[PDB]
Amino acid sequence: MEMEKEFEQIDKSGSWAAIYQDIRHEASDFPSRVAKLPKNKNRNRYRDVSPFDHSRIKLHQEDNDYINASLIKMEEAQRSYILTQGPLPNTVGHFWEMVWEQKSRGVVMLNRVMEKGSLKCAQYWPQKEEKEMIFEDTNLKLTLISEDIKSYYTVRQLELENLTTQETREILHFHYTTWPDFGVPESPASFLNFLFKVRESGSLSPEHGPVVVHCSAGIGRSGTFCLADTCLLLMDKRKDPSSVDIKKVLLEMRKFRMGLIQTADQLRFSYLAVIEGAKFIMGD
Ligand SMILES: O=C1N[C@@H](c2c(F)cccc2Cl)Nc2ccccc21
Repeated sequence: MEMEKEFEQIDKSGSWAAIYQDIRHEASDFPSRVAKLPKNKNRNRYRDVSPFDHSRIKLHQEDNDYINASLIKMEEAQRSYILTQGPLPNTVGHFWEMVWEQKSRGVVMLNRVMEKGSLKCAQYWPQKEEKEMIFEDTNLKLTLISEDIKSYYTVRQLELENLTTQETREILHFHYTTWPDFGVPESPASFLNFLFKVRESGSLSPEHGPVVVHCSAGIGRSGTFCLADTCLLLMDKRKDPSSVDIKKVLLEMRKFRMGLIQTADQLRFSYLAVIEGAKFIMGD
């Protein structure tokens, strides 16, 4: 069923809450035993948001290999994403260790450091060229190379140096700065513009490690970003683009990380973004 018609049918009936609860009811449930070990309590921002054991990212160290991060592998679309929480004061070094070890080229940030008057994630990147950051626990150095501030997002070049080997790599940080404190954007135009800027950069492409995506918990806005990208790629690839079922793609992604898409308004926004983005993907 063409999703645009399914959309108007749910909207006229006002059943968004009922569709969303059906997804929550059918979603996968797998064990998260490593996340719940007592040694890991200060590595988790939220007690109710954990990575599944089968899909968690492992840090390459013998001490403690744990980070709140999951590998989402979309077999038919041929895309991989790492979804993670906003780093904590004691996990900023783990975060950049993961970026290094997984060979990522991009970090996608969908939140502000402060929202609703509270801290949603650590200030984990340098704000001035001449004041670099050193992470002594993981032996990494991070330098701001340049910034490009626009109305809806900012792009920057970070130089990450492995202090052990003196190798360096250029990481691109894509920061969406205008998602509202409450609800979802009224139009998906600026969110789709942002997604096409990440794509055009090569960060989502198979010659690199998976893109690292985060918000505060790494499930809501983060969920929206990877669902919209995967749905538009499947509409490009298949003979019948109207076969793409957004609810079935979301349940496949929820086999790899719990809770992706946190509200009925985020589900509706995801439909809107895919419907509007398809009017480029189908030749315009
Ligand atoms: O939009 C982009 N801007 C640049 C950029 C910066 F990130 C920071 C400062 C100046 C510039 Cl010029 N970097 C990019 C890399 C790949 C794709 C897109 C972009």
